[PDB]
This record gives sequence, structure tokens and C-alpha cells, in this order.
Amino acid sequence: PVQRKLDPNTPFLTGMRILDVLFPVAMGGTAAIPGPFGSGKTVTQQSLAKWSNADVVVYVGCGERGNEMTDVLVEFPELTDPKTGGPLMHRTVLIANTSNMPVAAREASIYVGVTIAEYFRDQGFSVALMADSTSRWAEALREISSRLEEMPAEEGYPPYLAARLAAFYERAGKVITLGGEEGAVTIVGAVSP
Amino acid sequence: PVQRKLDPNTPFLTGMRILDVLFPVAMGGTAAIPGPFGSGKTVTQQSLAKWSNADVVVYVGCGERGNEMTDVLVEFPELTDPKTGGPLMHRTVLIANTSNMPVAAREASIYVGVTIAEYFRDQGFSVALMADSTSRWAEALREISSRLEEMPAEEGYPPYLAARLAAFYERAGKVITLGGEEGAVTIVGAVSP
Amino acid sequence: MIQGVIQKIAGPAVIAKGMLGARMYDICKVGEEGLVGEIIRLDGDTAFVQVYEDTSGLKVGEPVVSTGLPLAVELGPGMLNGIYDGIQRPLERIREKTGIYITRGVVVHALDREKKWAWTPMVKPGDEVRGGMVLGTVPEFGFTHKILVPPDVRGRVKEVKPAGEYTVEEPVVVLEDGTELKMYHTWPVRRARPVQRKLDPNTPFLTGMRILDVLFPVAMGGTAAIPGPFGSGKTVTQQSLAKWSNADVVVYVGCGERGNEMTDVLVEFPELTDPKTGGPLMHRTVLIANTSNMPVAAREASIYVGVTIAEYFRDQGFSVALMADSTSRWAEALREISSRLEEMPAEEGYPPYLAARLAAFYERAGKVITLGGEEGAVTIVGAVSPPGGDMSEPVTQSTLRIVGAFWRLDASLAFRRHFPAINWNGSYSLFTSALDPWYRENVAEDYPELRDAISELLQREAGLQEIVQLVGPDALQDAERLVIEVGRIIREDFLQQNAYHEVDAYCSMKKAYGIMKMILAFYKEAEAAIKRGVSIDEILQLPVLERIGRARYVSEEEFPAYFEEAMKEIQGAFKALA
Amino acid sequence: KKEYTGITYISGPLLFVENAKDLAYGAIVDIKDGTGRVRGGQVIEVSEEYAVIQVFEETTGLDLATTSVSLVEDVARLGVSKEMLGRRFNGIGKPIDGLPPITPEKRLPITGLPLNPVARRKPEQFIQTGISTIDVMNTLVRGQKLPIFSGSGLPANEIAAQIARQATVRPDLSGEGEKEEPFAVVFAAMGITQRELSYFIQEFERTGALSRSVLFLNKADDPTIERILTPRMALTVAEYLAFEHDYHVLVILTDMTNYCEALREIGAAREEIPGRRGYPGYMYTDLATIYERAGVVEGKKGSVTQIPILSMPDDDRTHPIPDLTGYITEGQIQLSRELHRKGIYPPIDPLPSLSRLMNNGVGKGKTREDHKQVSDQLYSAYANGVDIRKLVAIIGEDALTENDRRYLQFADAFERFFINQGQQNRSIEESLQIAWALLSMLPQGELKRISKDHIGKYYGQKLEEIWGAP
Amino acid sequence: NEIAAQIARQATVRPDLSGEGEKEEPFAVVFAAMGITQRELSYFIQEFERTGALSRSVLFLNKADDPTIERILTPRMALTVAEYLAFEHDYHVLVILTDMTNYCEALREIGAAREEIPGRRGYPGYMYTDLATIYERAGVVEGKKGSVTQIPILSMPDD
Amino acid sequence: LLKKEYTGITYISGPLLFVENAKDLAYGAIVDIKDGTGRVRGGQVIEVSEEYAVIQVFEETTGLDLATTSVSLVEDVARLGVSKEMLGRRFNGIGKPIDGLPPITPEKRLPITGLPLNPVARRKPEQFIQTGISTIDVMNTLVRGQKLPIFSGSGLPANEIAAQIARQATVRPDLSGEGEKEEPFAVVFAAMGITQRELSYFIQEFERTGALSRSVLFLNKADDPTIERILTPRMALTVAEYLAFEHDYHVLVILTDMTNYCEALREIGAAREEIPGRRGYPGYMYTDLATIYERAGVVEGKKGSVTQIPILSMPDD
Amino acid sequence: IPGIRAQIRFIQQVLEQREREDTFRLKRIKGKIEAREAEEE
Ligand SMILES: Nc1ncnc2c1ncn2[C@@H]1O[C@H](COP(=O)(O)OP(=O)(O)O)[C@@H](O)[C@H]1O
Ligand SMILES: [Mg+2]
Repeated sequence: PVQRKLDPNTPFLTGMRILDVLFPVAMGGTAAIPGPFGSGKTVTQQSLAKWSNADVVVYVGCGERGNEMTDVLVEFPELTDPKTGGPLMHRTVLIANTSNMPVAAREASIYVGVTIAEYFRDQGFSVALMADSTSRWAEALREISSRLEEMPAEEGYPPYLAARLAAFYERAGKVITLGGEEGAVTIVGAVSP
Repeated sequence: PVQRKLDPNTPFLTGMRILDVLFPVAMGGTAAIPGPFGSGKTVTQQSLAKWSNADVVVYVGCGERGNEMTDVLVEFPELTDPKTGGPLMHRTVLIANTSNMPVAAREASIYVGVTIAEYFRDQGFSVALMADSTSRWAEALREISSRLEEMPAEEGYPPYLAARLAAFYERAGKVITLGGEEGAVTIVGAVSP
Repeated sequence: MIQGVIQKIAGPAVIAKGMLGARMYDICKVGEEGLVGEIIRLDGDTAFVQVYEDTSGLKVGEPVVSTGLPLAVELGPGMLNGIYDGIQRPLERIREKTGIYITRGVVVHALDREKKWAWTPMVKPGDEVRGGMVLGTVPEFGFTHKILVPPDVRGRVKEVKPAGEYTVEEPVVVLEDGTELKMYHTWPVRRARPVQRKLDPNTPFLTGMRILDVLFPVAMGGTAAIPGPFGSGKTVTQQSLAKWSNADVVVYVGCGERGNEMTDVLVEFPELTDPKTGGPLMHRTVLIANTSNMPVAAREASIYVGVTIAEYFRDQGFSVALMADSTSRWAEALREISSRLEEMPAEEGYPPYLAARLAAFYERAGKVITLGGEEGAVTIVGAVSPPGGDMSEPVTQSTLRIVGAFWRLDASLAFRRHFPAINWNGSYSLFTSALDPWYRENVAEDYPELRDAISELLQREAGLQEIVQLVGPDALQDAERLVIEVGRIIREDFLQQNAYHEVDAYCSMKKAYGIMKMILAFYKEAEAAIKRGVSIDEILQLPVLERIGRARYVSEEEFPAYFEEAMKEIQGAFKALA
Repeated sequence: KKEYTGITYISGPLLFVENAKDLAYGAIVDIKDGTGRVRGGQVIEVSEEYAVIQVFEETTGLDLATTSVSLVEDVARLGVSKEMLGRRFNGIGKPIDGLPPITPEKRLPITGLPLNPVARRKPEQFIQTGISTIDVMNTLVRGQKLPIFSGSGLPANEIAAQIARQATVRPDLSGEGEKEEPFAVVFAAMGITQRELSYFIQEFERTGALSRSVLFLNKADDPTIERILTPRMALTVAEYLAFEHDYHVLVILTDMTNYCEALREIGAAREEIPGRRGYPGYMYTDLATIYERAGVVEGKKGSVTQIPILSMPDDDRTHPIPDLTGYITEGQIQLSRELHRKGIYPPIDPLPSLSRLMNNGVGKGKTREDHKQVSDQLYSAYANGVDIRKLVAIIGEDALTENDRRYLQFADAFERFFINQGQQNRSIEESLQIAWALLSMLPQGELKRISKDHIGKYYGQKLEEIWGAP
Repeated sequence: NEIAAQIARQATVRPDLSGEGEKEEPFAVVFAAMGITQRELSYFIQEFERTGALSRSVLFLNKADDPTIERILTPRMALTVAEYLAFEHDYHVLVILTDMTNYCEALREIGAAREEIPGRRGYPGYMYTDLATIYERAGVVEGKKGSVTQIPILSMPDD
Repeated sequence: LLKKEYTGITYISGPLLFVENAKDLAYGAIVDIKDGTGRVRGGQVIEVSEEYAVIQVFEETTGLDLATTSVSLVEDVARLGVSKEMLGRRFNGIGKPIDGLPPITPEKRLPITGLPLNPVARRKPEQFIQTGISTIDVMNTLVRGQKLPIFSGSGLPANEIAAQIARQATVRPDLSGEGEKEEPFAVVFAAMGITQRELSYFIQEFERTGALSRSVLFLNKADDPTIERILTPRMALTVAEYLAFEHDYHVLVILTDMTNYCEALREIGAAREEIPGRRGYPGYMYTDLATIYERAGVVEGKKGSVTQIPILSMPDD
Repeated sequence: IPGIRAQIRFIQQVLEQREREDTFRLKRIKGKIEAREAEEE
């Protein structure tokens, strides 16, 4: 819970030049990155995780490859965030559910990630959550829906897919917490059509 | 029942130039006007109800708006029937099963109009039957066949749909009645794809 | 064997109760008339029989007896000069019984039980026979039919009947474990006949026409695909490569097509001539015949019957050309089969296992050493014909994935009167790199180099065809007009071939090599004549080109008396110029 | 007649019957209501528990208390005879002309036994239809099936009735074949309306072409299962006449699209999963079942020629009905909407039409020695006249060559003297006379596809002298 | 949403050009919202409080994280209040029905939970009847001063 | 051990057969199905319950019945017997040897599904294996411990590129810090559905230049049943992970036609009555391709690599 | 030419997708029709 949801009025400085000048997301904003394979979409997510103004970064990656997870684990403790000094890994909570790992757990990975981002939001920080391949979460919901013998709608996905997806993207926001202090959580969701 | 069915050799004068010159309709003939939403179906059928040389006109609103039946109720007594001097509302029967009325009555609404037109055919008149939205009768049959838990044909419709359509459109056609004198029903049907 | 009764009749699906112990995909006789149907979906005590014919007239309570054995073929002597159908029911004896129609429940046997054959054994009592071992001979049509032990039977032999005039039901040898062995055996048409070693393709299937063995070989034990459009000369090409073939047993499979499109096979094919003895071609040809109104299961099983008969003839040690016409017809019969079984379709309407069935058809075709110890081959030249005329259906794509050559007939060339109508810009053959040492030994050591040279000239003519189409051949430079004229002489002499001619119907490798070297020598000597500066006009009107024109209308008895003199005339008439 | 009372489940068209094991599969039943009205039905899904019956008509007065089913004719037959050559029937076979019922010489099952492919000849002799652009450019031969690929608004019933009242075998063109073979037309009209039914009975009683023709006409308010059974009745009367009395039979099947829609709705009523684009999976075999009941037979003298007519649903040849029909039949002749709006009858463009079995049934002894070459030359000349007509819109009349203006005038004269026939009846001699009068416009030497003997015999003829089309 | 709020803040009847005298009767506003996230809701309530309309409006709000089945009852109870205020107290109610595509996917959810045969693209066969029973509850009646005008908003999926 | 043959089949429809009161079978167990003649088939236990368990039969169910058919239990987890002498031999799609030689005396029997690697134990691929192809050397670069597909077509030579970079690819340590004796190299080559022409072509290309003494072959013809085409990449990657993470090889794996693997997966996946995805391919095909692509890579602590080249033809380009 | 061919191939593939969804729903409803009798027992 919160006390009050505010309006976003301060940009989320992604450190790029096309994603903050021409098409900016604010601090309590929600953004979505589509794109086919070989079109970036991983270096942009890692650039959001490296060069941002956010205090903490929750990097939840569900359904994608593990070389990216070990890349983030290898090359973050050598870098330095340009806010307080010290290692870059001392502000990242990273949740990995690789594609060879079980498929009903990447539903839970997204909720675990956004609950951790809301926990660091409820203290006064400005969390950035990078939710990577939410389409693989839609495929996990398709898997359990077809295992449960439900009617599909539009290529196998369950009819409550848009409701679950809206209830995930609705948790991002610029609020004042119950402690009086203000906080924010932004969500960048990479979708892989 | 009927004594004989003549072959048609006399046009149903609509009044519109294209529909009477290039694509005519005989007095014992059927006709079908499909088109998307906003194309000109209901204005055309009210034009046929307003200007054609039918002795009586049966207007069957089968699952359409209430404002476009209120128009026919309000502004027809202000007009004058051709071939006589009495007002235009004095020659029309108006069956009106609108959109928010119960859906199971649309089959009954599309049959009550054709049997009233057959009754005025059996008196020696020349009846026009403007039935709009036979596709709404088809959709009503689909909604009631869902409750019958049957197996449908293409698009969801029950498989007896074209038998119903053939039995509906076959009830027209320039007859010599049981009383010896001749009459006709001509059916103009709007289809909404 | 196992006799139940009908309890439910829905369409061609007869649910028969009582049959506990019946086998799956097992033939059975449903009804008092006898209706052949295969058993699917055993459920408890019952069995769902898919019946081949129409069930209109069957009541409930009628007996269903079980055969015990799957859809099989009766392999033995008495098949050549034979017109069968998709489940091997001889159509001529049905014509002899029941008139011009095929009444449902005509039971005729696949082989003639009344014809007396001339047995001659090659075993003796005390011998130890394992499977595939030839145990006798029977002369069929000037054709030593070698009777095999069935390929999963072994033991010690006794009671060998002496050399006499027997019939196909009489057992000829008896093992010492019971187990008599007749002249025939039933083999299931869907499991492959066992062999001991598949060889590799390094020996060419000599087609007979000098494009499909020079430019696009097929390598005996191989696999080709030809598309059939209308007006392409399809039937004359199939008849020519079955008449003039390298093979010595031909198996034709018409797998369900138009009635008028194969009743002119069944009247034009038994009047051909075997050009090695003089008799008709049907004395070494088996012909499976389906029109499009036969039952679906026969029209789907016809190619498996064809491949199993052709593997029976390779097991004796022979060369079999199987030509399965119109595999797309088969594929939609399989699609209809899968539609009554309530399956989720694939890419167009097809089953998910269309390419698995096509792989099981085409990959049962290779050069092999049999269980007896001698080589044999089932080279398949099976055709295809999509209904749209475009090559992007699932059937043609799966076929192009699993074949080794493709020979694009186009109807434009037969409209242009270029027979055979093989488009070379769209055909391909992958057996060129593997047939190299056979060419190097048995033809000449330089044969692939001038094969690539003629392919290079036919590449460059169609490469600069656009300038000829935009302008006309009289305004090309010098050498480009030489390219179009030598490509023209390649087309109008070498590639084109009259199948109805006396001696142009067949062209061996030596004759093709001769015309090949003659054309290429004329090209790369007239090129040097242009390098002198001689005008193009005196090269074209020149009397030695008549020799290259009638290079192909020459018997191969007299081609080593013609090739040398023409090759001397080319050098003479190109050293006489300035 | 041992009627089965005690039923359950009337629903839709279907009704279940308890304790019916003696009903054979495919049998026909009479369903008597408590009022006394008798309906007809067909038994499907017979079992020990209950037998399903699909009712022909509607199920209105039926109830579970007063209803009885009785067996009639345990497989569907018709009584066939020679005395039915002037009669009209409705789908099942009841006479609708008011004349008394026929006395059946035989009682034949209506479903087809397939011909034995050993026992078929090659279809080698021709049949004229009177229509010049069917007789000349793509000939129908005796033993051929070929459809007319009509369109939506196009006049297919008119060409159906014209070919019906105009077809004739001419044995004079052989070496004096006798006229002891008679000709007969079987005409199955399915899915038709009242208007076009009145049109066919007017058209067949007008010219007197009803004495050699037998009609199987059912309307659209008739049951759809009668639309299934109608081509079976037509083809078994055809096979009876042609293989028992040596007739030359022409089977005209009007609106094969309506048959396919009836088949789809009966499959979905009998509760099975459709296949490709909603049409049933067994459609190829069930459609080759009534396409492949045509052709000559060895040892018999009679023949069954067949013209199915079908409308493409939105004028495309990739729909399953014309796709499978052209995948069974021998070519097609295709009506063009463009020539009909231009105003031309019969509106047949010969550029997408094809007779796959034409070249067998023409030549010397069949029609004339120049028939194939005239057909090929007219096809090439019209095919390169149309694109010159399209080209002159952007270049200009004077800026073409001589030969291009000659082909343009050829195309202009062709599609209003050769195709635009009207209802004139042309034999093959008048049709080839008009064809050589059209080829006389192009100069000699441009007629490349004709032998010089036929050019020397026939080139040079006025159009305003022959009066075949003045 | 900006176009709907602009229409809601500047729609006025013209009494002088019509010829019915003059009173300048303003609009009551019924605002039904089904899955507005937080940004659309913030824009609408700031626009309404900036133009001074929340003393004339009644809002039936349904946020994006609220449960997705009460979207079935949201438009019906908005238009119940609209029909009441127009036809028994003679107001001039303007009804803004935000984002009907969320209502249609809510009824697709409850119609695919019940295994019902769909129409096109998975939406059930009675969606025409549900959208009709919502929409057709508007207009004017005879002899009474009221009116229900409707502006729904639709998000066309692939536009 | 002890053999426990279940009798009492109740339903056999497609590849599916229902064994009743088979409570003692686990999910995903491997069974063999003895016919009433003596011909044993294989199958896998799906959908275990208290009243029936659904065996999916691997091969075709031709000849089975309800009286004489037995279902035994063979090795609950699908293991493979792997030893180190496999280098230089040819195998079936399952793993049985087809070269005229006696089988493998196994050193270790490890499962073929393979456990997922832990992303804190994986390290970065940071070195260089050199193929002979100049583009794949200079412009693109096959890093030691990654996977990269070769997208090809129909009339495009992809088998020849496979047989080329299978025989002339090597790692070269002399440009790095040396240890040249320390690191050996090996090739695992799995062909999934090939013509006999392609079979003889790869066997000639591997016995032509002495390239077979480094490599292991898991060839699969199109005559073979579809379950061998499903099981081929898992056998090849089991042998690859053994040789890379037990003896410090630098295994290069070539999966030469994944399109036939996907078509075999679509064929065997239309038996669970599950709605397919895009064009008939199943909804779980991302997870099934990922469970055989993610098994590449390098692990910290070790020195071995698994480097995958999936070659696959676009069905249309 | 290839732009129109790509649009045609895209539309044909998505129409085949909708047809395959419809024939999945019909198989599901036929199983649910059959379950009525097995519950009737
Ligand atoms: N024949 C016509 N003449 C003049 N205006 C027309 C005509 N047809 C349509 N319109 C205009 O377009 C609107 C179309 O309404 P309508 O035809 O009822 O749509 P639909 O046919 O989809 O129900 C009409 O309200 C009118 O404003
Ligand atoms: Mg309307």
C-alpha cells in the first residue's frame, strides 16, 4: 500500500540519447521495448542497468539466456555507479530464471521482482525494474492455462493475460510511502514478439 | 398456400436511379443489399419505404437501432403516399425488434413480417418487405445454439442457417392467389457483414 | 481367427464388440458380404474398424472376423504383365468376373493359383537355408524369377520337390521344424524389406535422354522428382525413360488420378516395345492403377504396394525403376485419411507427419547388397503436381528436401516445341560430385570439365538474354553473338531429342560425349577465328554445321566412324579461313 | 410394417430411436406424426442402444408420445426405365409434371459402382454444342467431363439451357457412321430458385427439347439431403441409358457450388470436424464419386459426357470447390464478367479456358484436318490482339505498325462475331467458316501455325458474304 | 482522453441560433472508467477540478489493478444513474464511457471461462447484445426534459 | 534386479495406450512394451494417475493387443552410458554403434536431459576457435563457448560448410598464453534426418582426410523413427558435456539440421491434445529448443568448452 | 512484386492460424458433447 500516488515530473535519465531526448520516460513511468532478435534489446537493458540515475535496480530476467546473467555478474563488480562511488553491483538485485530452468517459476519471478522493487520503493529510493521478456511470462501462462484445460483466445494465450499484465504494470508509480517519505518505481518491460 | 406462382415481368420501382436503371428488381423478385457500417443500408431502405410503388410496405427492424425506428414513426405521418392522397404511414406495417430487446425474438420478428406480407399478398396488393439485418437473425441463432451445446458450421453459425435463408427468401414472387386475383411480395434484405 | 460382432455403424467406422485379442492396424472382414477394413483404437472389449468401401446396407449383429496379419502384399511369381490396384487386386480378373463395374466384396487372389510354373531347385536336402537365400528358379517371361526364402525364416531343409510343372500353392521345400516354404510369401507393405548393407551412389542410372544423364544425372539407387504441368510432354518422357532405361524391371504407380488421364496409360503402355528383345514392355513391368473414385485407403496404400513389389524385385538382384506418378494425389488421400481420424492439421491441411510418410516412401530406395549377396536397386523417379502450379505447397517442399534430383518440366518449352521440355535454369542434380570416378573411367578422363563448360555456356546465354530481348541478336557485339549462336546450337541439337525417332530415341554416354566435344571444339575454335578478325557472317553459314546438326541422327555402330571425320572437318574448315 | 414407437431426443434435424437394430445403415424411414402427417428420414449411426434418423423436412409437429418410424426401401434406389425421357422429377424421383408414375424396368441403387479402369476406352470422338467458342477453340468430346467456371452475376443457367437444347452428335463427319445411336440429355438442377425453375421448364417446353431430356429439378426450400441425392439420381439414369440402351448421354449439373454447401451443412449436422476452409475432409472422394461416373467403356457403344457448372464464390480459382473440381475434371471453360458487361453472349473468354482432352477428338475423320491448327492460330492471334488493345491506350493508333493494327482489328472483330453468338445455332462447318473469315483479316505468312495446304484451301473469305455472322 | 475532456469542458447547446429562447442549462457528467491506469485518472480528475465540474459529475472508477470482473457491472450502473438523472429529474446527462475494449475483454474472459462458442477472434457470440444493452440506453424521450448523450472511447487494437 | 511386467491394457489409440492399476510407475519413466510376438517397443510414461497411466509409444503401435501385451520398466531416468573411447566411432540416433564394431564399455551412465547450469557457475566465453572460413574468422568470430546458427536455404550448400568446419576448425593457443600440450580439441556431430546420399557424403568427408579421429558421429537417417530424431541432440550434448567437463576437451558440436528436429517435435507433439502455436509448431517449442541450446558455454573452475553450431534451413527464405 | 507477395503470404498464414484455432475448438466441444453420455451413465 501507499498513502498517495503522485504525478511523474522528473525524468528517468537512461543515459542514452534517443531514449531521453526524443522519447523520455519519467521517474514513475512505464515503458515497453519490443523488437525481434539481433536488434539490441539486451545491450539496451544492460545500459539501463548500468548508466541510470536510479538508486537501486531490480533486474528481473525471465525466459532469456544465461550468458547475459553471467555477463552482468562478471562485469558489474568492476564498474562504478556515478552517484555514490563504489561498485555497481552494490545496488543491483538481479533475479534470473534462465530458459532451461523450470517454466512455471518465471510467472513467480516477475511478482518476486516487483515486490522487491516495491520494498525498496517503500523506503524512499527510486527503483528501476527491468523486466526482461514478459512475453516468456505470457508463454508460461499459456503453458499452465493449456495444462489446466482452459479456452484460449488469440494464439493460445489465456483471456486474463491482459488483466495480469495490467496488474503488473500498474505497480509502477511515483508515490508517497506510509512513512511520510516519497519514493518511486519505474518499469521497463522488454517484450519479444 | 397459393394457386400458382407467375414469372415476374414488371419492375419494382425504387426511385433511386442506379437501383432502377442499372440493377433493377422485378415485382416478384428478391434483392439483397450488404455493406459495412456507415455505407448506406438503412437510409436506402427508408428511401424504398418512402418512395416505391408498393401498395403496402412491411418494414422489419430485426435487431437494429431504436432511433431509426423512431424516425420512421415520427416523420412518416408528415408525408404523402404516391398513387393515393393519404399519408405514408397509412400503408406501412412496422415490426420493430430493436437491439436491446431480447435476442431470442429476432427469428419471430423476421417471420411475422413475411407472413403479414403474404397475408396482404393474398388480398391482391403488391407488398414490399424491407427487412434489415438478417445477419442479426443469424447471430441470434448462433447465440441460442450455444445454449443447445451443438456443433457449429463455419464462423460459429448453426448448420441449418442457409436452409432458413432459402425458406425465407423463397416466400416471395408474384403469385396468383387462392382467390383468383394476383399479387406479389418483393423482399429487400439488408445484410450486415 | 478372432470373431466378433458389429455393435455400432457410423459412416465407414464400424465399432465391433467381442474382439478381445485382435491386433492393431490389422485387416479384418466386416459383414456377411465381407468388407475389408483395418482395426484402429482398441478400447476394452471393442475395436473400431475403418472400412474401405461404403457401409450402406449393413445391419447390427453381423460377424466381423479377423485376418490376423496387417496390410500385406503377396510377393511371388505371376506379377509381370500385371495391372493391379492399390491393395493388389488384379483388375483384369475382376473384369473377367463382374463385368465393367467393381461390385463391393469381389474377392480375387493377388496371384494366379491356376497357372502352372516350371520349378527348378538349387538346394538339396541337408542344406542350411537362412533368409534371402535363393532356393530355386522359375522362368516367367524370358526372365529368371528366383524364388527366395522369406527374409526372416531359417533352418535345415528337406523334402525338395523335383524339377517339374507345379503351381504356386504347392510347397516346394520343407524345413526340419515344420515350416513349409511355398513359391510366394506375404510381406507387410509398411515395414521395409531387410537387407544387409546399403551401398553408396557411385553408378549412374542411364536414363536414355542426353540431358538427364549429362547435365542432370540421378545415380542408380538414387531419387528424382519431376513436376507435371499440362502440355509439357510428361507421358512421352515417362514412357521413354521406362522404354530405354538402364533398369530391367519397371514398376509404375498411378496413385489415384483422372479416369481419362490413365485410361490412356492403360491403352498406350501395353503396345510399347522392349528394345532389347522385340516383345512388349509389359513383360517386365508391373502397373498399379488407381482412378480418383476408388476407396481412400487403397489410393493411399498404392505407393507402399509399389515400393514393396520393387523391393521384392531388388532382392533377387535386379535393377528396378519405380515411377510413382502424382505423389500430390497421394498426399491429399493421406490428408483425407487424417481428416476422418480427427487430427489437428499442419501447414495447409496436411497431417503433421506428411514429410515422415514421404521420407518413408523415398528413403526406401537405394543401391544395396541383398541378403543373398548380390546388388540391386530401386531407383525412384516419382513425380509431383501441385494444383496451383506453384512450388511452395508442403508436399513439393518436403519432396525437394528429401530427393536427390529435380527435373523441372516447363510447358513453355513444349509450346516452343523443344522436346523434352526440361528447363535447365530451374532443374538441379546433386549426384554430379559423387558420380565423378564412373565418368572418369567409363567415358573419358576430362568428361566433367566439358560438362561444366557446356553448363557454363548455357549459363552465359541466359545471363545475357536480356540484351537480346531488348534489342535483337544482330546488334550484339561479336563474341556475345557467338555465345547466343553456340547456345542455340546446344539447344537445337544437343538438349533437344525426338523420342519417336528410330535412333535418336537413345543416346549413350559415348555419343553424348562426341556431340559434346564437337560443339565445344567448334565454339572455342570459332572464338579464335573471331580473334583473327573474321566477321560473324561467314562463321554461321558454313557447311560443317550440318554435320553437328545430324550428329545425333547417327547410329552408335557408326558414331566412331563419324566423330573422327567431323572433328577433322572442323579443324580443316577453321584452318582454311583467314 | 413393424413401426418403432418409443423414441427419445428430437433435436434440430435429428431424432434418436430406441430399440431399432433392424434398421440398416443408410436406410430410409417414414416418420408418422400423431396428426397423420408422414415425413421421410434417413438412418445414420445405427447401434444396439439407439439409431439416429436425420429427417428430410422440418421437425414441427413431432413429439415423444405419438410418433412412429417405419422402414421403407432399406437402401436408396430409384426405379429406372426407358419411358422417363420426357419427365420432370424432384431430387428423390417423384414426378412433378403431373403425369403418371413410370413402371420401373429395373430398381437400381443410386450410389455409384466405380468403373473398372481396364474397361474404359480413350475418349476419341466429339460432340458439338452449337456454341462456336466451345466447339472450335476447346472442343468437348464424348467421354469428357468439363465444368463451366461461372461467376456470381454471370448467365450460367442460360448457357446450360442452350447447350441442353442445342447439343447434337453429328456422325456425318466420320466415314458414314449410322444414326442408330440416339442422343439424350439428363439435366440435374440443384439449389435453384422458383424463377429459374420456371425458366428451365419454359425453355424445355418451348423448343421441344424435352422429348430427349430427363430433368431432376429441386428448389432451395427443398431439403438439402435431396440436393445431395440429386446428382446420384441423374448419373444413375445416365449410366442406365448409356450402358443398357447405348445412348449418348449428356449430364448437365447446374450449380455444383450448391451441392458442396449442402454437403458441408449435412456434415456439420452429422457432427464431424471439417477440414480445409470449413468444407469437409472427404470432399475430394465424394466429389470424384460424381465426377468420375462419365466416360466411354470398352465393348459398349454408349457414352456419358458431363458438364458440371459451378460459380466461384468471389471469382477466384483457389477456392476449394473450383480447385478440387479442376483437380478432377478435364479442363474448364470460364465465363468472363468483362465480356458480359461489354454485352456478349455467351460470355466465354477463350484465354483462361482449356480442354485437356480436345486434341484426341479432332482431326481427320472426326471434324476436319485443320481444326487444331485453326484453334491454335485463333488462340495466339486473339492472345496477342488483347495486349495490343491494352497498349494503344498509351501509345496511340497511328504510332503502331501495320501488323499491330491488324491484330487489333482481329480482336475487335473476333469478340463480336465469334464469341458474340446470340442464340444462333452454328454447326462445326459454319463455326470454322467464321473462323477462317476471321483469320483472313491477318495476312498470309503471319498465319504461322497453319499448314500451307489448309491456307491454300481456305484463306480468303469475306465476312459480309458468309452471313454466319453478318 | 484530451479530446473527451475538451468536449466535456466546452460542450454547450446554442439556444439563440436554435430558437428555443435561452436558459444555458449546463451538463451533468457521468464518468464511467474501466481500467484507467493512474495517468489517465490523474488527467481526468485534474481536468475536472480545474474546470469546476466535480460538483456536477458522478464518477464510477475502476482502476487498472482492481478486479477485472466488476468491469461487467461498471457501465450498467453508470447508465442506471444516467437514466435516473435524465428521466426522473430532467438533467442533461453526458456519459463518458472510457475504454470499452477493457469491458469487451472482461466479457471475453467470463465467456471463455464458460466454454461458450465465440464469434470472431475469441469474443463470444453475445457481445453484440451486451454492447447493445449498454449503448442503446441513451437518447431522448417524448414530453420530458431530459437527455442522455454518450461518448464512449475505444482503443482499436491494431488501429 | 527383478522384472515387473504390467498386463491389462485398456485403450490403445494412436501413440497412446492406457495401462491400468500401474501406480508404481513414476512420471516420465521409460518403459518397453513387449508385443505378443516378442518384439519389444519403447515408450515414455506420461499422465500417471490412480486408474490409468498413459504410455506414449515411441514407434508405431502395429501388432499390439489387449491380451498378450506387456509393459515392463527400463531405467526411470533416460540415462546414457558414456566412456572416453567414443572418439572416432559412429552411433545411431539413440547411441547404438553402427560401424561394425562392438559397443561402448561405459565409464559413467549420466542422464540425457541434463541439469541446467547455474548462472553463478558459468563464466564468460573469452577465447577464440578458428574455423577455416575467412568470414567466420575475421568479420564474425566463433568465440570458444558460444552457440551460433548458420541460417541456410534449400539450394544453399550447408552440409558442405558443416563438413568443412568440422574438419579444418581448430583452436590455436600459440597466439595466446601457450599451454599447447595442455588443451586438446574434439568434435561431436549430430545429423538429424538425412538422405543416404548425405550419410555417405559425411562419412566420406570424415574418412577422407583423417578428420574422424577427433570426432564422434550421431547420424540419423530419415528411415529411422521420429523419436530418434528427438533424442539425437540430447545424446550428442550429453557426450559433449561429459567430454568437456570431465577431461577438459574443447568440444565443438554441430547440429546440422534443426528444421527436421522441429518438424519431428511438431509430429510427436500432436498427441497431447494441446493447442499449437504459430503455424502448427507447439507452444512449448521455445523451451524445447532452449533446453538443447543452453547446454553450451564454459563453466568457471573447469577448462572445457561446449561450442554449438546449429545449422538450419529457413523453409522459405 | 515481393512486397505484395510478402503481404499475401502473411495474410494467408494468419488465416490458417484462425482456421486451426477453430478446428481446435470444435474438437474440444466434441469431447464435451461426449462427456454428457459418460456422465449420464
Ligand atoms: N443514400 C444516402 N443519401 C444521403 N445520405 C446518406 C445516404 N446513405 C447514407 N447517408 C449518410 O450516411 C449515414 C449512413 O447511415 P446508414 O446507412 O444507416 O449506416 P448503415 O447502413 O451502416 O447502418 C446516414 O445517416 C447519412 O447521414
Ligand atoms: Mg442499420
